[PDB]
Amino acid sequence: ADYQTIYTQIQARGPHITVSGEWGDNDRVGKPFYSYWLGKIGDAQIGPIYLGASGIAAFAFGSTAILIILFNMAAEVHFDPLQFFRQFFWLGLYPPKAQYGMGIPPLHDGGWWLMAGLFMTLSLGSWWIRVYSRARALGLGTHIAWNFAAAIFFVLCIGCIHPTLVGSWSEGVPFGIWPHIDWLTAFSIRYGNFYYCPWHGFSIGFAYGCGLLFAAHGATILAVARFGGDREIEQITDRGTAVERAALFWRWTIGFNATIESVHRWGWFFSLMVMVSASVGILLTGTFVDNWYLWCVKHGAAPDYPAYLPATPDPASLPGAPK
Amino acid sequence: CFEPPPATTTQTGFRGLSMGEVLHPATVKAKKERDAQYPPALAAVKAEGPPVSQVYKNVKVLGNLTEAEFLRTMTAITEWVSPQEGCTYCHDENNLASEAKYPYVVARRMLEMTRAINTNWTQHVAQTGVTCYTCHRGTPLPPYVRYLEPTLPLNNRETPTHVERVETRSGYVVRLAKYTAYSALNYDPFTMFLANDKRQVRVVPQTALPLVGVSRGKERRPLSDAYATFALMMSISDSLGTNCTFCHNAQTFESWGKKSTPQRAIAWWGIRMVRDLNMNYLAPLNASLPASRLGRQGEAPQADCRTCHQGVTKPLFGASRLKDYPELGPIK
Amino acid sequence: MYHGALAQHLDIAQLVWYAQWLVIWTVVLLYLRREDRREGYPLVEPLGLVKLAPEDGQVYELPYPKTFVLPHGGTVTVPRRRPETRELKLAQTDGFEGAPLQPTGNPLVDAVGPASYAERAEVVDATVDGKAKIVPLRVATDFSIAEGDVDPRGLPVVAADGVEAGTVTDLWVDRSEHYFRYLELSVAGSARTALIPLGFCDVKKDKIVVTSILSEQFANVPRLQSRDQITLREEDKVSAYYAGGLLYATPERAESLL
Amino acid sequence: ALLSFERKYRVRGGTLIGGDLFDFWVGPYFVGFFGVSAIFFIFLGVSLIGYAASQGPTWDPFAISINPPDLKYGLGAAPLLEGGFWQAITVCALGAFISWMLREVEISRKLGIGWHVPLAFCVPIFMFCVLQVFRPLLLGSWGHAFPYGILSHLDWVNNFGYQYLNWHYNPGHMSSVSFLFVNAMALGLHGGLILSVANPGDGDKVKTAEHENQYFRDVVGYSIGALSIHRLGLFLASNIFLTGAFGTIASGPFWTRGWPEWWGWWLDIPFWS
Ligand code: BCB
Ligand code: BCB
Ligand code: BCB
Ligand SMILES: C/C=C1/c2cc3[nH]c4c(c3C)C(=O)[C@H](C(=O)OC)c4c3nc(cc4[nH]c(cc(n2)[C@@H]1C)c(C(C)=O)c4C)[C@@H](C)[C@@H]3CCC(=O)OC/C=C(/C)CCC[C@H](C)CCC[C@H](C)CCCC(C)C
Ligand SMILES: C/C=C1/c2cc3[nH]c4c(c3C)C(=O)[C@H](C(=O)OC)c4c3nc(cc4[nH]c(cc(n2)[C@@H]1C)c(C(C)=O)c4C)[C@@H](C)[C@@H]3CCC(=O)OC/C=C(\C)CCC[C@H](C)CCC[C@H](C)CCCC(C)C
Ligand SMILES: CC(C)=CCC/C(C)=C/CC/C(C)=C/CC/C(C)=C/CC/C(C)=C/CC/C(C)=C/CC/C(C)=C/CC1=C(C)C(=O)c2ccccc2C1=O
Ligand code: HEC
Ligand code: HEC
Ligand code: HEC
Ligand code: HEC
Ligand SMILES: CC(C)=CCC/C(C)=C/C=C/C(C)=C/C=C/C(C)=C/C=C\C=C(C)\C=C\C=C(/C)CC/C=C(/C)CCCC(C)C
Ligand SMILES: CCCCCCCCCCCC[N+](C)(C)[O-]
Ligand SMILES: CCCCCCCCCCCC[N+](C)(C)[O-]
Ligand SMILES: CCCCCCCCCCCC[N+](C)(C)[O-]
Ligand SMILES: [Fe+3]
Repeated sequence: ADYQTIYTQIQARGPHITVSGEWGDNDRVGKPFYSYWLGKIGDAQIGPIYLGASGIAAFAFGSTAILIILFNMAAEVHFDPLQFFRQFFWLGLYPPKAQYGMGIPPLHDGGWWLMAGLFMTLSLGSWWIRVYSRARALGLGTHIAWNFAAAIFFVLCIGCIHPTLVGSWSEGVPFGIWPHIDWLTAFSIRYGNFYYCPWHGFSIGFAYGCGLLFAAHGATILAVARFGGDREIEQITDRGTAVERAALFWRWTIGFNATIESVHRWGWFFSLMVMVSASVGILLTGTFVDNWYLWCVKHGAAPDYPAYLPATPDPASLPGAPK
Repeated sequence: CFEPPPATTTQTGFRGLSMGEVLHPATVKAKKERDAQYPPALAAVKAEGPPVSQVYKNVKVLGNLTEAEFLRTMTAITEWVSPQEGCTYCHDENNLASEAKYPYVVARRMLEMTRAINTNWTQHVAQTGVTCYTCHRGTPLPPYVRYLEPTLPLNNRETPTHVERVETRSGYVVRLAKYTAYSALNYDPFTMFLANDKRQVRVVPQTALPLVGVSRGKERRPLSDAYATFALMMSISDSLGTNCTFCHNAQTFESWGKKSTPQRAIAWWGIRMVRDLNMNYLAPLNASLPASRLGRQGEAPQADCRTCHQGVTKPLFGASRLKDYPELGPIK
Repeated sequence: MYHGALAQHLDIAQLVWYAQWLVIWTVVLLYLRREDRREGYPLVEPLGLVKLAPEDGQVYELPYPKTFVLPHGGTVTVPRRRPETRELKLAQTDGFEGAPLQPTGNPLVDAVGPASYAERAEVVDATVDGKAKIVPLRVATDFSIAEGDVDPRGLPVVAADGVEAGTVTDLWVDRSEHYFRYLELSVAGSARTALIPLGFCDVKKDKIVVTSILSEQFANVPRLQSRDQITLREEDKVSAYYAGGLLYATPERAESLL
Repeated sequence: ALLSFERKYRVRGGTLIGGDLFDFWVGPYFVGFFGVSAIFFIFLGVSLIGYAASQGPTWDPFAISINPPDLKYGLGAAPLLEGGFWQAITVCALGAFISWMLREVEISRKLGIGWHVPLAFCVPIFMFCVLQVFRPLLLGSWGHAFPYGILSHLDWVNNFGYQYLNWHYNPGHMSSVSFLFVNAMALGLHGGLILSVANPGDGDKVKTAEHENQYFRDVVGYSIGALSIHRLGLFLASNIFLTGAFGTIASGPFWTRGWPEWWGWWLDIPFWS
């Protein structure tokens, strides 16, 4: 076995490299330190950190959002610090419970929720241009930023675009561990079972394929570490036996293959498609489909099954039944 | 942390749909033993003499009965409701017609109520029926009742910790969670759905596309309604010791026909019956009860699914006394 | 009336369903699968002789060429004409088109099968600022072995047949990633140095186990042009040598494990 | 037929069984003995699919469903129409998957590369066994396994989940979902990074490993490095099932209540009850 794929046997230390960016080279802060155990499964060097305007903008807005959430959570346990730790996962900040439509809700019923939402959104925008601008300062493509943009767009969809399109803030995702989880069933129940939403299926298909691809890709590169396949940039510009063998492994297995560069396009596209497909689904939900199961029945897609115990007429539609 | 195998499983849907009951034998055995304490029926007595309407002085509900029949009823009522307290819980030792003690008048309406259950709600209690024991389980205060706010513990025979006490506000989220099978759902399904008939529990549309006129802005029910009925269903599932699959094929929660089981229909009638009982029998009893029985808003204790079922899909595993006590219903 | 309804049993979501599938297959078929063809294409046959004009499918499956402008001068354009010049000493086991080839000589030296190397550039991979990236510690003197790990310099190398085959004289490090990639070792009894990729190295505290090749086979490990740097092709030549051993070092390794 | 660089690798040997007898290609496909068993099991499998489907109501691909037996048949053979087909097809699937994996080790040996990929492919084969074999063994009927239908298998995932009131609270599930999400993220980040270095665009020049690590250090203060991101990727992906398996196996055999209630171990500690 090649033990180098499991962990680094002999770590190396050496002077810290700094690649100069078109700007902000002075805004890198902290002194690098090295971790020996980290260095067995990774790169040992932790830090420094770039610290631009946007990074701080993000921390500013995010902490505002986190504080708005935490104080509302604490208010839910009338500020008892011990019950706060005990009940933390059950505590949340909820959108309006009553129907105000698009009206700005009272603070005690989703106003605070709305404001945490604004400040998180601003934090995501700030972090986004950090992710983008860092790439141009170092003279790199904006690939990551576009993938990240899709992720942010999906959050906006479940957070406020979908509430806007149906016209009720009551449909936002709550903040909280279990509470954000509870929303998923409430939403799915309201809209007729998300298993019958094709864009759910697409999202899952790509999400699972990200599992398939990264397991497959990660395993492939490790299988060709002896020939240097981890040095992927120079294997793009000067094909070595590593990617030759990697390509022939797959070609002989599934009948076709990629290049060392294009597999990364595959992976980038699949991860992007998780969020693009999820977004289309939410945009269509509520606005143009009310019950995803009935929509599948309408179009002849739903499976059907014989009764096991006897079919049961809705009692509410028998004559003279109470309401 | 965990429960040791094996698990008893049942089937409630077509093969392949993973619908049925998943029960822990230990737990079922414990609940079976607890429910087996149901006292056996008293021996039958033969009807002799006049109706008790002409012998005793203050009998308005049970006047049809003869003396031996009637007294059999009274010792059964004592066995089911106040075994440890005895006849004197409802009566003055030296005036059995005195209504001076509040349990007397409540017991009178409880008689009318449980007779009503066994006559008007056969769509839910069927041939099994209910007796006083079904709810009371041998104490004057039934172990499982509800106020207009959630209380802990669910069994009022256990003593509350400081946080569990309703006046401790830091423990609200936990009081509420334990009513909804430990979920963080932020709704009290009892006051929303079981205390009265003001709210509809159905939330999911019966058309594929959104109907113009009910689908935008303030025309829309808020999403909270969906959370709320999820909560009610969690709470129902817990109260019967079962899961959604007992009643639903999750493929379409909103559909009946092949997508529902007969138990879902019975559960539907149970909602209606619990609403009748609360609105028309149990809630008005705040006039007749002492303040120590009322909740923090002057409400009497009311019933939910648990009051009868106590974690079993049939109360007391289907035990019945119906034919043994005709006086309790159904009445022609 | 219904939000999303269109004329005669159409609705918006039904159209988007069709649109989405179209978008997917467009990206997969017209874009990704062509990107997959930037290497190894056009394919080769039992001599495709049509030298006057190209066959239509070979033009359609290719993307428009792209050019990488390399960081230390140069450009590379893919796809391109890149045929294998070297004489491969292999022979056809049969006439069938996809029958395997047998090695005619000694497959480790002749560099066939798992011992094949790509025809990469005969240039030394460089750091971001121009220096030779993969250098041994005698040159990279500001690089150390980390506190806690075996220092292999001095330890013996034991080959697959339990025979001491040489002594580790040095470690070659990746100055761009801070990562040791080869050990240098003296080959006992032949007064030469040889590089081993660490991936073929079982690093113990008293020895370095190497199961890929036999002790005698350390003689013919490819030699470098220079003492203190290595080219990308040489790295391929060296790495491939040991990989060849996994299948060829003994007769029994090629035949069925059971 | 052959990639420009392919012919030098296309040598004999590296098989596990059969030596020369099955050591050859057909088009691009390596065969081997496990190629032959794969095709056998595939043929048998999709034959049994097609027979079973014709005895059913419809031919609409979305609505076909080959289902396991009723629970009453426990772990025995069931009539072919009422679960037998499902039993036969499951065996053919396992034959095909294991063949496919072993085919991959043979291809790996011939190229003289690591067996990491067939290794990685074991974990989805394992997870399939958790759902169709081990968990039905522990519960005692094949009828607890999932049906073979595009949409019908979702109805099984659905009801299975709701048998425990809110499956989201399953701690094995929480772990599994978290790996699914972060794995998808990391692949975006990894693929994004690689292309951003090789494709800055505008005629600007290709960058370098140093640029790779510099980018992540700058934005999040740490960069795990080239080789390690691949090791982490395989680790993250694999733990989707490796941890989720526990949450699946627990549900039923080791837990019959709802999954939210399981968190009583925390909520109901007396010290803060
Ligand atoms: C415990 C939970 C499970 C689950 C939960 C689940 C959900 C919630 C959803 C799916 C979905 C999907 N699942 Mg399912 N599933 C599937 C296959 C499928 C596909 C129909 C679809 C998308 C798959 C995908 O893109 O993956 C990534 C793999 C890729 C991208 C490579 C291409 C795969 C190719 C599309 C597979 C197609 C398979 C064929 C239709 C079946 C084989 C046909 C035969 C005759 C050769 C197989 C083959 C298995 C096996 C053998 O175990 C399986 C088990 C499970 N699924 C478990 C039961 N799955 C989605 C769907 O849309 O279904 C309607 C969906 O929403
Ligand atoms: C009972 C209810 C269910 C449900 C309800 C549900 C809903 C309501 C929605 C989904 C959605 C999705 N579901 Mg589904 N689901 C899925 C899988 C998925 C996902 C692939 C997909 C997209 C969500 C995502 O990846 O977000 C992970 C990524 C996120 C959330 C982006 C985060 C990026 C962000 C920039 C991160 C930044 C955070 C900050 C750093 C922190 C700051 C916060 C502080 C300040 C407070 C599987 C595999 C299954 C199975 C096996 O059963 C399943 C079943 C269910 N889902 C049941 C049917 N699901 C979504 C979808 O696709 O709908 C069409 C969706 O909207
Ligand atoms: C209402 C019910 C729900 C539910 C019920 C549920 C159950 C019951 C189980 C899961 C499981 C899982 N759920 Mg979950 N779920 C998930 C995500 C997930 C997955 C991460 C995880 C594993 C799925 C699996 O086992 O694949 C299985 C995939 C397999 C077996 C792949 C087989 C591949 C095979 C080897 C090869 C197949 C090849 C093809 C046939 C060949 C054909 C190809 C062509 C090209 C030739 C998300 C992200 C969400 C969201 C967003 O809400 C969600 C909500 C729900 N889940 C709802 C709450 N979920 C599983 C789990 O791990 O639980 C802890 C699980 O058992
Ligand atoms: C399919 C597509 C996937 C995807 C894709 C992508 N996702 C990306 C990118 C792409 C392309 C980025 O480039 C960006 C990034 O930067 O990566 C390094 C990023 C992000 N995705 C995060 C979280 C996330 N992605 C999720 C999901 C999906 N994403 C889906 C699955 C989920 C789920 C599943 O819920 C979560 C929770 C954050 C780490 C980050 C934003 C931080 C922020 O918006 O500021 C918010 C401001 C704060 C103050 C919060 C501080 C705490 C957080 C943890 C941040 C701490 C970092 C800090 C620098 C630590 C320093 C310590 C140091 C000294 C040692
Ligand atoms: C965390 C681990 C991840 C992971 C990892 C890896 N995944 C790998 C590898 C690794 C490493 C490979 O090396 C291998 C491969 O070669 O890559 C191209 C592979 C593969 N992953 C496939 C499918 C896949 N991966 C999934 C998931 C994950 N993978 C998770 C995420 C999922 C889902 C559902 O998520 C699917 C559907 C095939 C494409 C391929 C097998 C081909 C095969 O096996 O050929 C042999 C079999 C056939 C060609 C068909 C056989 C038909 C049978 C006999 C009859 C049908 C019965 C069937 C049960 C009916 C079901 C009906 C259905 C509607 C319910
Ligand atoms: C007819 C007959 C008797 C034949 C005999 C021979 C025989 C056994 C034939 C088998 C026939 C069969 C069953 C064929 C089916 C083939 C199969 C299973 C195809 C499935 C293909 C699918 C859907 C894959 C999903 C994954 C996916 C999206 C891949 C796209 C990108 C690719 C090709 C990734 C593979 C790949 C990865 C993962 C790298 O990391 C890598 C690194 C460097 C260079 C190349 C690569 C590379 O190609
Ligand atoms: C409350 C739960 C009661 C217990 C315990 C006992 N009795 Fe009772 N009794 C109760 C009510 C509400 C009534 C009125 C019945 C009606 O139909 O309106 C009665 C009535 C009697 C009578 C009739 C006397 C009269 O009103 O003239 C008798 C003789 C009587 N009860 C006796 C009795 C005995 C012996 C009991 C212990 C075995 C006993 N009762 C318990 C309410 C309750
Ligand atoms: C559930 C559907 C019940 C059935 C059947 C019967 N009772 Fe009941 N009872 C029930 C509740 C929820 C309450 C309120 C809690 C309380 O303690 O008041 C009661 C109350 C009584 C009382 C008053 C006891 C007291 O407050 O100390 C009595 C005397 C009583 N109930 C008697 C009684 C009898 C005799 C019944 C059968 C004829 C009977 N109850 C049925 C719930 C339910
Ligand atoms: C039987 C004892 C049930 C169990 C267990 C669960 N549900 Fe239920 N549900 C039941 C009934 C009788 C009804 C109709 C109530 C009425 O008054 O009309 C419902 C309703 C729902 C709905 C709403 C469907 C609609 O038409 O809007 C949902 C979404 C629902 N139920 C979900 C659900 C879940 C998730 C359960 C397990 C937690 C569950 N139910 C259990 C009866 C019974
Ligand atoms: C006492 C007045 C009850 C209350 C309150 C509720 N239920 Fe009930 N239920 C009761 C009886 C006596 C029976 C008869 C058992 C029999 O053999 O039929 C039932 C039955 C059910 C069932 C049928 C279960 C089965 O296995 O067939 C269900 C599903 C049920 N009950 C549900 C239910 C719900 C949801 C309730 C609160 C709304 C509820 N019941 C209250 C007595 C009483
Ligand atoms: C016109 C104006 C007024 C209205 C528009 C405002 C606007 C754009 C609102 C947008 C709102 C949006 C996008 C809301 C989306 C909310 C979502 C998706 C919430 C989802 C999950 C929230 C979770 C998990 C939060 C949990 C909170 C906590 C754990 C406490 C906070 C503390 C932390 C340390 C956070 C850690 C989170 C995690 C990494 C562990
Ligand atoms: C995961 C859910 C996938 C459901 C697939 C249903 C697609 C319905 C669209 C079918 C095409 C329209 N038409 C005309 C054929 O009915
Ligand atoms: C449900 C998600 C859909 C994902 C689509 C990914 C399918 C990849 C198809 C590979 C096609 C191979 N080939 C050679 C035929 O082009
Ligand atoms: C229409 C749905 C199709 C789902 C995606 C199927 C993936 C196709 C892979 C089969 C191609 C095999 N081949 C020819 C490339 O060897
Ligand atoms: Fe990579």
